[PDB]
Amino acid sequence: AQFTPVLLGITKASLNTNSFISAASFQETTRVLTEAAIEGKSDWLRGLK
DNA sequence: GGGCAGTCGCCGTGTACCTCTCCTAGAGCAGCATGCGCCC
Repeated sequence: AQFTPVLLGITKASLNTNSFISAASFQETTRVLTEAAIEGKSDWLRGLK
């Protein structure tokens, strides 16, 4: 595959985490929960918060 | 066809604690206690 490096930002990088529980409790609860429900995500409870 | 550029709508905006008040809805329908008129 090909790729290109990117520079994200403090709030864009924190909304792309692997756990939907930690992202839902930060900002934009409804959009995050809707996307997680559509994708059928699961959370394995790693890290604080 | 291929757009640039412009516009519109949604998201976000530090932490703990103390005191005073007002409100849980509002209109229809029937029961009741009161005031006043009536017949003896």
